[PDB]
Amino acid sequence: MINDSQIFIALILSLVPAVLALKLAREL
Amino acid sequence: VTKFPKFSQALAQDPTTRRIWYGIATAHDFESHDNITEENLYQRIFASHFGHLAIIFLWTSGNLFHVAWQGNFEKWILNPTKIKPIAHAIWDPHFGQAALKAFSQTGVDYPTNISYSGLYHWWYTIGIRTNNDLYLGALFLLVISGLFLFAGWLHLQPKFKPSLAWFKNNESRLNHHLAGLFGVSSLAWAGHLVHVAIPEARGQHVGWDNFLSTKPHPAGLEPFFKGQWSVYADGPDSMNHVFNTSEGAGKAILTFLGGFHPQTKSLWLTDIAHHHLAIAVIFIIAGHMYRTNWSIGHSLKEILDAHRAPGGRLGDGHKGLFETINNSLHFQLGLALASLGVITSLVAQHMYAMPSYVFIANDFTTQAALYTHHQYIAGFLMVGAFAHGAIFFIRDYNPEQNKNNVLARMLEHKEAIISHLSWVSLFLGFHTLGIYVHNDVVVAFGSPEKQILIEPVFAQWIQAASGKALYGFNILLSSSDSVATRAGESLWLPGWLKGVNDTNNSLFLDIGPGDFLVHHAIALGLHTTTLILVKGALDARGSKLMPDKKDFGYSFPCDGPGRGGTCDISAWDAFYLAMFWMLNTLGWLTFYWHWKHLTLWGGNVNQFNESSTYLMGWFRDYLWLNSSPLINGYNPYGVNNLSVWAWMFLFGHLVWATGFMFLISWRGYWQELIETLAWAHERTPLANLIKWKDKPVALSIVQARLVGLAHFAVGYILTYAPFVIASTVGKF
Amino acid sequence: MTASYLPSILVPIIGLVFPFISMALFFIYVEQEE
Amino acid sequence: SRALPFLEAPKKLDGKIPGDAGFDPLYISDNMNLDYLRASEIKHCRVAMLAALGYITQEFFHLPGDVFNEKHALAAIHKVPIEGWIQIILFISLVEIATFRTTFSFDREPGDFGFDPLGLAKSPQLRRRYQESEIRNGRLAMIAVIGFIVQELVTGKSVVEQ
Amino acid sequence: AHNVKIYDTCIGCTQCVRACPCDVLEMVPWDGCKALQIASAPRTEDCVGCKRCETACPTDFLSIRVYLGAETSRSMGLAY
Amino acid sequence: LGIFRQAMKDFASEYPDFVSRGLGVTSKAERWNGRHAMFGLLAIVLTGYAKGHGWIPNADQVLDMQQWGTLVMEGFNQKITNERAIVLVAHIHVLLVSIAAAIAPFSFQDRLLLRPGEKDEEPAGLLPPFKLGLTKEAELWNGRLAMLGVTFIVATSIITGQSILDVVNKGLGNILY
Amino acid sequence: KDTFWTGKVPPSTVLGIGEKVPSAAYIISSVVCLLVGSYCVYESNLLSPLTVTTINPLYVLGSLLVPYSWGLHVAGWIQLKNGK
Ligand code: CLA
Ligand code: CLA
Ligand code: CLA
Ligand code: CLA
Ligand SMILES: CC1=C(/C=C/C(C)=C/C=C/C(C)=C/C=C/C=C(C)/C=C/C=C(C)/C=C/C2=C(C)C[C@@H](O)CC2(C)C)C(C)(C)C[C@H](O)C1
Ligand SMILES: CC1=C(/C=C/C(C)=C/C=C/C(C)=C/C=C/C=C(C)/C=C/C=C(C)/C=C/C2=C(C)C[C@@H](O)CC2(C)C)C(C)(C)C[C@H](O)C1
Ligand SMILES: CC1=C(/C=C/C(C)=C/C=C/C(C)=C/C=C/C=C(C)/C=C/C=C(C)/C=C/C2=C(C)CCCC2(C)C)C(C)(C)CCC1
Ligand SMILES: CC1=C(/C=C/C(C)=C/C=C/C(C)=C/C=C/C=C(C)/C=C/C=C(C)/C=C/C2=C(C)CCCC2(C)C)C(C)(C)CCC1
Ligand code: SF4
Ligand code: SF4
Repeated sequence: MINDSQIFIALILSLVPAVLALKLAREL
Repeated sequence: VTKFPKFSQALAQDPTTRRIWYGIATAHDFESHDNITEENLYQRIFASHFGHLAIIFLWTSGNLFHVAWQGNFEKWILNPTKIKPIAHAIWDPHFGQAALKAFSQTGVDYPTNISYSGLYHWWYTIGIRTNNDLYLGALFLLVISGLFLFAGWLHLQPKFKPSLAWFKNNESRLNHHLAGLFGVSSLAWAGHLVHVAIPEARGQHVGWDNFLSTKPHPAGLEPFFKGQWSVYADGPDSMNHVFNTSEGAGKAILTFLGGFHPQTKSLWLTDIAHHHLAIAVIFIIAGHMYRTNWSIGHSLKEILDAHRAPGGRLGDGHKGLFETINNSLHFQLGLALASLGVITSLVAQHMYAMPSYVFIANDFTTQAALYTHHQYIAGFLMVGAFAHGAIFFIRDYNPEQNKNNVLARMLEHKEAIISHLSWVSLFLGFHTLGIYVHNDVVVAFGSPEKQILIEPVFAQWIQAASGKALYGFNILLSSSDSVATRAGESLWLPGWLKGVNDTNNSLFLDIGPGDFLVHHAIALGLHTTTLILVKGALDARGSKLMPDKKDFGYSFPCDGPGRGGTCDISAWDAFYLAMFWMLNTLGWLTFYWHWKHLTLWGGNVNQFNESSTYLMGWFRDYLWLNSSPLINGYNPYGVNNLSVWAWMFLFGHLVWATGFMFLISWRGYWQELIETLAWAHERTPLANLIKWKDKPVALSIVQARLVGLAHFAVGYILTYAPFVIASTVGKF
Repeated sequence: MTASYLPSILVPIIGLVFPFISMALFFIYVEQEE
Repeated sequence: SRALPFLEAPKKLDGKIPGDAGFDPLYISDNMNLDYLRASEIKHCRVAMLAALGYITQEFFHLPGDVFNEKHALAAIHKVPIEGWIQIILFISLVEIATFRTTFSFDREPGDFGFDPLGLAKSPQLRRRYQESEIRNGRLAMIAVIGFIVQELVTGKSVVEQ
Repeated sequence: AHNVKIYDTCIGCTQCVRACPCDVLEMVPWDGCKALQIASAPRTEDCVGCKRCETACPTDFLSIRVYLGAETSRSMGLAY
Repeated sequence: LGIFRQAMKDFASEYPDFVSRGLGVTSKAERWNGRHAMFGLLAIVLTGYAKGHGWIPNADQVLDMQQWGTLVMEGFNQKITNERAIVLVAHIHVLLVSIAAAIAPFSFQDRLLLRPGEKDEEPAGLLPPFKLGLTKEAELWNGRLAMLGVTFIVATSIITGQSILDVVNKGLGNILY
Repeated sequence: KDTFWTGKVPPSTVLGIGEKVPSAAYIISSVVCLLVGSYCVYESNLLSPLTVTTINPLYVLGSLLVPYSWGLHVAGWIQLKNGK
């Protein structure tokens, strides 16, 4: 059911926690 | 000096490999770090908490995403008791073709792992029906993860760092956590159930697209504002309701039926909605107790200072405790862990007996996995609670400021406490082991009629009080004439009594002499684990052998071979010893749960009833008998889907046994061996071009105990998990 | 490009590249004298 | 305080800053970073005002083509091309990333990103009048647009029709 | 380095000094006891933390105490 | 420039070790990534042409697991095509050149990382100096433009749902195929 | 306020808003609350079983007077022994 488009949207969105995790990690 | 770890100059100056190990092992012990202030401590903890919440939400996101993408949720909901739910796809280039085939037997055309987490059952119950539902869920929780991550970062920025006073505002935090975090969350969940889960269960689609226009009940909120609340109970789902369809469906949104939906073998959704609404009210009321900004309400300090029994048996009572607790994060963490440990066990006990998720009572492997998972977690939490209790006594306890209060008086009679725990442990041990051995010898010589078999009549009486008719005790809910029976007869009792008196569920299992002996075994385990942990905490500050122990801290190797020898004298060592006992106790109770269910599900309760009263019965009929499917996961003739569990089973044995190396052989042996290796490296041509930066040394005395315990514990879990899973899959 | 390609691209990176970069970075970090 | 003339205002709210009517009965300002709260209020003001203007206009007037001919504002979302929305999102994104530093620096003044193209606030006294009125129109627009949206959800009619 | 402390219950018996394999300790004049001497720890940079000194000490509780601390090549007893 | 200059300083403060070796928000990385993007767009164009003109033999044929082993397998019991395997092999050639160039550079060539105490090149700004020929300027001009091109072409494909090759082919006016 | 106390009797200030209330007020109100509360419980649950259509809000509210009466009699004793 779930499209390639939907999987790419998820991967792109997963960059937001990735970047923020990097920021939190550094700040700690 | 080598910079890492930046938080400890003492470690940073160490020229050996110990620097790296100890750097890793003390990274989260913020209080111990160089130049820590009380304010910085609380701020760093708060940010770390945000990080942890994000990880939980990413984990949940991943579960949703993998099932949406690679699972068979849409196929599974059409035949939940027959189809196996898929966890995720396998991609492993080490696989041969025969293993690819063995793992590709779940309907779909690619290798997969079957899920035993019960997620499909949960998600189906709460109204999820499509992969798009799951996918949007996954997307949502990605965003929540990021939000918490951002809040973590934000609250470390100068103008957003909270003050120490904010962190010690106990009354406000309690008001908000009770009324908001618990109360409103519970109310919102009742909202979900009424608006979405219950309609979806009756075949009606309700989603973000139509939920504003779709009333949960035809009457709307008219009856609510007119106080005609009984309208919402009229017309429950019939006993012939087919879940996820309108056939036999009701209109009621709130009920008190009791017992189980006949088809799904799970608690009624309308009961669950009403449960959550009722506790939400209680929690919201409870969260108006404490005084914040408007003078009404209680001070926690004022309550504590006043609670002294006037007869003087509790001394000064709770005076001083407010300050003690408010200034100790270890006290608070110990309270949190203990309380959560109890609750996690309660979850394990209540979810097997009173399942809430549709068809989960039929998924035997999932039921077994979930019980074992939560009881092991609870075990760890309980040990941690006591570990932090000991740490509190060393680091945070001030005798002067606690003089003659209930906490100080515990220390005043610590020998009485410890010696009585010793007695009760010995008493249980000698007699429980003794009866089991009596039974083994007498059965071995061919006379099972000579066994000592005690009926658990007190537990049977408690079952009868809740309405179990089997025993003929004629007490309370099991008597027709009782005021207890009369009072509930028009509400939950019909539904409840049906479930209780049904023999084909786990709601109050039949119990006999086998159940008696293993309950005393469990009691032995609880008391002895507690003995070790309590002795740890109460002797943490000092003993006759080491009167100044508090000056050495929570964890230290020993105090040398003088005064007779002092190995394992620290409070940390009590934690280490208690872990073996916790694992033992959890072994006994999970073996019990699993065997009791294997024989129930298999329709041979007699096997359990007869074999469980002597220890060879457990060894033979439980361990040896049920190992067969597992150890044949692979063999000379080929592989099946249990191959992975077979391999993991052996992995668990290997890891466990490797632990024995660290636990039995101690440091000095290894340090001498490593010296000869340092010699060889420096004297070998070519090789001696290459030079270490960190001098190699054997692990520390405490490090060996910890590494040994880690291997022992990991091996314990990785042995039992495949057995409990493959045993059940293999049988059913 | 399709989604069924993703495991064959990603699993080698998460398993054979990400860990060894992480190990290398941690190794450099812990040996810095500063 | 002024807005609640029987209560006293919190300590932070002295009556100097623009938008100060001493209206904080919960005393949120005592715990919360006020500088950031002001920036957050001004941001919500500016978004709401554009949104309020947008709501009433795109009922009447329309961009060429059938896609942009939907009188109902909430119905227009699904009709408009996705690629159109991506460009608006990317635009808003770029603005927010550009402005991020200033927002968390607290050097400049809340809402101040040095945007006065035409040079309307030349005098400091005029700036003060404009700054108060920005918040006043913004606060009004914030209620109104929530009024508009809720009304559409309830009735199913564009602001003018209803 | 390890911390070594001598407390005022010392009876100046010299047994800790004699026990020490790294020459950390010595006897110095004192008025506080009949032996007219007390143990001293002037060279704790050479202390390996073996605790032979504490084993030797006759007083109850101990008059000499070793608190294990920051490790060095010396304290770890390395010949490499 | 004030926005960009500040952003560079912020990144340098956060990551001193990386920025000192020319990694991250640097002129070093800008240029190197420009070079790869320029080569990259040629490779995409050559791929579109090679596919169109039938240079790759048995393009749609799937590889055998017996010959090539388990790595031919994809996620959902799909096998890798010859075309995809071949394009991968083409990249492996230049990846190995890259590794050689990075670790064992020519004495004269531009190196990947900055030297122990080398400063970065001064940022070009919004528009670099327009110097025609084989110049650092012209390289930075074409590098920036290429990387913009890759960003656009990729972004276009996901938004519109067309293939990168289709977007590129239509962008050139159906010349490649 | 420090609420710590010694001996056999707490000092009235533990009663909070009710610290000035006389002993007789507490003692009489405690008896009334216990009897009314007991009656509500009886009428609701014991005189015929409780049904979905026979839940009286007053009896539910009235049942809270039973735990309340406990508090009232403790406060009454506290005031009695303090002289109030
Ligand atoms: C909310 C829960 C919670 C929190 C916030 C804390 C917080 C803390 N604990 Mg407590 N603790 C907890 C639960 C918690 N604990 C539980 C449940 C237990 C019982 C197990 C304990 C038992 C405990 C002890 C005995 C001690 C602490 C200590 C501490 C302090 C930090 C120690 C450290 O740096 O860790 C770093 C931890 C490690 C480096 C260990 C690595 C993780 C383990 C070994 C698992 C390894 C699993 C393995 C990788 C899996 C293999 C997979 C296989 C397939 C290959 C910190 C204040 C210590 C302290 O210093 O206080 C004075 C201390 O001595 N805790
Ligand atoms: C099978 C393994 C085993 C057994 C039987 C024991 C038994 C005991 N442990 Mg131990 N323990 C174990 C493993 C075991 N432990 C492991 C692996 C660890 C981790 C290091 C520990 C760590 C530990 C701690 C930290 C503590 C215990 C304590 C105890 C006592 C608990 C109370 C009790 O049951 O009394 C009943 C006694 C028994 C069951 C012992 C056996 C009795 C035998 C069968 C009698 C035989 C007599 C017969 C005539 C034969 C004579 C032989 C002949 C050669 C003379 C008990 C003596 C606790 C304790 O001492 O509490 C008071 C305690 O604090 N244990
Ligand atoms: C299963 C339990 C277990 C295991 C695996 C070990 C392993 C070892 N012991 Mg130990 N020992 C044990 C129990 C165990 N012991 C117990 C219970 C005691 C207490 C009596 C001891 C007491 C003891 C002493 C006193 C001595 C040993 C020594 C040894 C080493 C022997 C040399 C050797 O074989 O190297 C080869 C290693 C192995 C065969 C281990 C397994 C290797 C695996 C299968 C292959 C590698 C896998 C791969 C690389 C993993 C990569 C994964 C990763 C990238 C994620 C070896 C490391 C001796 C020693 O150090 O010799 C020099 C030594 O003097 N042991
Ligand atoms: C033998 C048991 C016992 C005894 C003799 C005492 C004695 C005392 N308590 Mg303690 N208490 C106890 C157990 C006990 N307590 C227990 C188990 C708890 C719960 C953990 C408490 C919680 C508690 C609190 C919070 C306070 C006391 C206080 C006191 C002192 C004053 C009592 C008073 O003011 O009554 C008069 C009380 C009333 C007239 C109120 C009636 C009781 C409540 C409201 C009934 C519950 C109703 C319902 C659930 C809530 C309303 C719902 C809805 C209408 C909104 C007195 C020394 C007070 C104190 O220490 O002063 C500093 C105080 O503030 N107690
Ligand atoms: C093609 C391909 C290949 C080539 C690959 C190649 C290297 C791909 C390169 C793509 C580039 C790098 C994209 C770069 C796009 C960069 C974006 C567009 C930057 C946005 C920055 C914003 C604008 C900053 C916001 C700022 C923020 C953060 C902070 C504030 O200070 C404000 C500002 C200051 C604005 C091969 C070689 C592998 C072969 C294959 O066969 C085909
Ligand atoms: C309206 C516009 C848009 C973008 C406009 C558009 C899409 C811009 C994109 C331009 C293009 C596609 C890249 C063109 C640059 C590619 C060139 C420069 C490649 C050179 C290759 C080298 C130099 C030769 C290779 C070599 C050859 C000789 C042969 C090989 O053997 C060796 C090497 C050494 C590799 C927006 C919407 C994003 C907004 C913006 O605001 C403005
Ligand atoms: C650009 C683009 C793209 C791309 C994509 C990609 C490439 C993706 C990737 C992705 C990824 C690659 C992702 C990742 C993620 C990750 C994460 C999300 C993580 C997280 C983490 C965390 C959360 C952590 C935390 C922590 C720790 C653990 C430690 C310390 C502390 C802390 C807390 C910080 C495409 C082509 C589509 C197109 C469009 C555009
Ligand atoms: C050392 C220490 C610590 C810790 C501790 C701990 C860890 C503890 C635990 C504990 C615990 C873990 C406990 C538990 C308990 C429980 C209980 C107490 C219960 C109860 C119950 C009941 C009361 C019941 C009732 C009922 C009902 C309701 C109904 C049915 C019937 C019955 C009867 C059952 C701390 C931190 C404090 C600090 C200091 C020191
Ligand atoms: S611990 Fe050992 S080396 Fe140190 S002073 Fe005592 S005897 Fe000497
Ligand atoms: S052994 Fe003890 S008593 Fe004797 S000299 Fe040393 S410290 Fe003093």
